Amino acid sequence: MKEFYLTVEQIGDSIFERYIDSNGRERTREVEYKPSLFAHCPESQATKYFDIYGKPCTRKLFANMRDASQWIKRMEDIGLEALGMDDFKLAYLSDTYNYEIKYDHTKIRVANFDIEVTSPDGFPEPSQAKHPIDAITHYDSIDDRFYVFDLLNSPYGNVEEWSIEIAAKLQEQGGDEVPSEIIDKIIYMPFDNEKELLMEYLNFWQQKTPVILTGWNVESFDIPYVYNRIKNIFGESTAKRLSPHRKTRVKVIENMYGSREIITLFGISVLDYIDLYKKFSFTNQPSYSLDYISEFELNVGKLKYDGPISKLRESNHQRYISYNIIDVYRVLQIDAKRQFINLSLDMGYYAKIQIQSVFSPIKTWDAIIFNSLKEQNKVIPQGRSHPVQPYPGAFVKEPIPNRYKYVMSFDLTSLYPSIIRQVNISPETIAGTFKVAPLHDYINAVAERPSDVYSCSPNGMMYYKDRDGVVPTEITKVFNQRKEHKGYMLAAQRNGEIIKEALHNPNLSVDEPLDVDYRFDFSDEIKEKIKKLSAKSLNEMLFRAQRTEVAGMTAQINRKALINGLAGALGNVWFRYYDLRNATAITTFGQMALQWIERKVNEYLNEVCGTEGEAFVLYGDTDSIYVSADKIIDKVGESKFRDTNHWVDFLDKFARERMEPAIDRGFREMCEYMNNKQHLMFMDREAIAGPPLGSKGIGGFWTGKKRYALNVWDMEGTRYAEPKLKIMGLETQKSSTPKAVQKALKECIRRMLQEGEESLQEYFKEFEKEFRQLNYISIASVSSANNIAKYDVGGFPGPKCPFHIRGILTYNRAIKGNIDAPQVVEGEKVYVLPLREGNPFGDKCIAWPSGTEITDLIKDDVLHWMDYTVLLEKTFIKPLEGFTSAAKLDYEKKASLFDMFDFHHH
Ligand SMILES: Nc1nc2c(ncn2[C@@H]2O[C@H](CO)[C@@H](O)[C@H]2O)c(=O)[nH]1
Repeated sequence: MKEFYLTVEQIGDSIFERYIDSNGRERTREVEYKPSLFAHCPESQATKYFDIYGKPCTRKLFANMRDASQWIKRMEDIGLEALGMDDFKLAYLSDTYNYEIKYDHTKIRVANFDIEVTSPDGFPEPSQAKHPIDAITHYDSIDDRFYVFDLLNSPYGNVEEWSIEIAAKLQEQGGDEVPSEIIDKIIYMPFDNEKELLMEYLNFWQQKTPVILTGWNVESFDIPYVYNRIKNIFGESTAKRLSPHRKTRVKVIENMYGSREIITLFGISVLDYIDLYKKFSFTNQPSYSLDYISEFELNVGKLKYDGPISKLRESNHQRYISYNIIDVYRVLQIDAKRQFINLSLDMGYYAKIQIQSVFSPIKTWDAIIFNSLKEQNKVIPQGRSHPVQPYPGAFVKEPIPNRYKYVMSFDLTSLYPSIIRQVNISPETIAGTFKVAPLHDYINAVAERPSDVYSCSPNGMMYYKDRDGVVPTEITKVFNQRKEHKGYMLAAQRNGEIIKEALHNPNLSVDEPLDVDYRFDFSDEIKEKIKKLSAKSLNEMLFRAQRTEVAGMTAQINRKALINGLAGALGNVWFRYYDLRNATAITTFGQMALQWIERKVNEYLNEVCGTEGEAFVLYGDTDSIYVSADKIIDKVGESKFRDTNHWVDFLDKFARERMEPAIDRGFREMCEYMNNKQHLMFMDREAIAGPPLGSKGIGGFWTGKKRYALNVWDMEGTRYAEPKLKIMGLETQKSSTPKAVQKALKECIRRMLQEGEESLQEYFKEFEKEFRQLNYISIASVSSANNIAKYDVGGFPGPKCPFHIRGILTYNRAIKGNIDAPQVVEGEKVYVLPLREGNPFGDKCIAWPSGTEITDLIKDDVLHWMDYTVLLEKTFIKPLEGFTSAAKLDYEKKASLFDMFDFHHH
């Protein structure tokens, strides 16, 4: 019992919904929905309905949605406000599910799939779909099975069936190491020709139509490709059968380069995992290849193979198919730990939106706010359009490029959401303006107090302190829910430990697992019952506690993305509640908060250390400040510390008992200055960084805004056993930096921070020596092949032609005629190497497709003519020089008067 929806669409005058009924069965209904909208109505009938400003309204109820749209359009032409939920899907969901949705995830068909398409050049265009689909793995969550569709005959090669028994063997028995926990879950179907396979897959899709559809890049490649492929071979009518409502929209997306095609399948919610990860991971990443993220998430990765992916089928079909399966599995494993599908499902059902709408803060919040106001008989405002006007962003301090021995950092809790609550910023809490001074005047508390009666932002805006506001209200709701679910997750952690206690030597009874709520700390009587409990039952309880812990995590990450979504939405001109004044209010208040507390921290540390106008805050970014503790350490005396932990202890205690109290005083004052609704500027200690005691390491350094390294010992009270390097914007991770130089540069930084100049100097000479010995692939830089056609004049480079594009040209010249070498494609990644003067390739560099060897035809000639000197200079030394000059060290020992002497020592 308790129905929930699966997907909803509007097609003309009916709502097409897929849903789970009271019985638990998946059904489909078509509803000729009758929307309601609102007009302002001079209160001649004692009305229940008011807009967010308190103006009375009247309800108009329409025969069909099409009429409703006409009306809006009519109303707007006249100049009148068309109030209410103009997205009827949302209105429908709100009416039909006018309760808190409880959903059973096991009844939701979640498909995870990937395809393979062999093409002579290896990068086949989804819009054109010239090439046969020769492998599909489709995982179904309800069946818990991997359906594998294998093409045996292609124009590009014919192959034997894949072997499940070979797939299961270890690498050294010539196997693929497809895990046992899925080996038995594979249903393998080979096909003699593509038409067979596609027809079977399409029939398969009708029987098991995905509600939620996902995978890696399914939106930009896999879905468009199968759709076009089917359309091409069978016709559009057939391809449309991929939508349960037989409706389809093809959308063309022109990015910063060419274009791309996206297919909307009506009645299906596509949540591409790559986007799901980008949104919910809250971790910046140098690459978003499934291979890299698996590696990051699961400490392993995608299957490995000899040669280009475009040659894998012909050379190793066995691996080809296993690799495809594994790819689908990797996503499942990431989801196993990250839980982004369930998060999307929570959020979707929490807001009452199409599930794919979780990608859109403005859509989600539009819905959340609509439902909230609906329970109060309040009416939402018509959305009017606004110009895209650039307004202030975050404050980033320009740092003095230098080494910084001891650094301590602090950041504000959840800054923009905190500002919204503190100032009381909402479209309807606006109370007026004040004559505004330069921002620096407020930072310095020199400008006059804006208002004695209203809550103010340094941009000139005033807000009511007494009145509520939709934005601040809705946000504080989610804030509390976050605190609440966080609490559950923690209690489920502590309870899990209690159960892990009893598991070390439990009773040999025949009993059952206790029926308890894991979201709450166990009572003493429960703790006692647990001791005298069997291993069978305790293991069931530990599983239960951890399912609850996971639920807590997910629910509170949900609230986190929700909270930050709103903050971002208010800056988005497409948001029903957007207002430039309110967006500037938020960000300008931000900048003041950061520079004000910078001033206070400088004032405090000068007083406390007895120094004149000293710069303690060396850097800040958006919500965090970076404090040089060098003077604090001197004032004590460095030699007074017993070990590294001793000074880290000291800086912690100093942060806790001295700086934070001061910071809080500082922000309380700021709050009074702006006369805000409540004090919510909470800053506390983040990191403590420095060199190990009695080393010659430099601790950290900045080279510029967003470019710095720190040797971190402690993060928010947790002490690391090994110190952790925090590196930012230093090209240690850019795909462009060659793999070996990436490791090398990080080692240079590690030694700088931890060990000092001499260590760095010894490692530099060492790496320089080992350089000419490294695999050529590990030392090539990586670029993107963009606009090759543009700079291709006959066969030679053109005007102002990029270094890497020139390389691609010389490669294609050198492999021309011969049709047996891996070709370079537009919008693909390429390795690049410099060539020495007067080489047979007639240019100073060459480039080939990444993840491939150079073809044998020319490999050794290339390698022989490589310009290591230019290579090491451009990729390694230049970057390093940037670091060393900023830190004021030398990576090569400066000449000495002693150099010429043969000593026994150092
Ligand atoms: N309270 C409220 N109801 C709305 C609004 N927009 C559309 N409606 C619809 O009008 C009806 C109110 O009883 C419901 O069917 C709602 O789905 C709105 O802005 N506020």
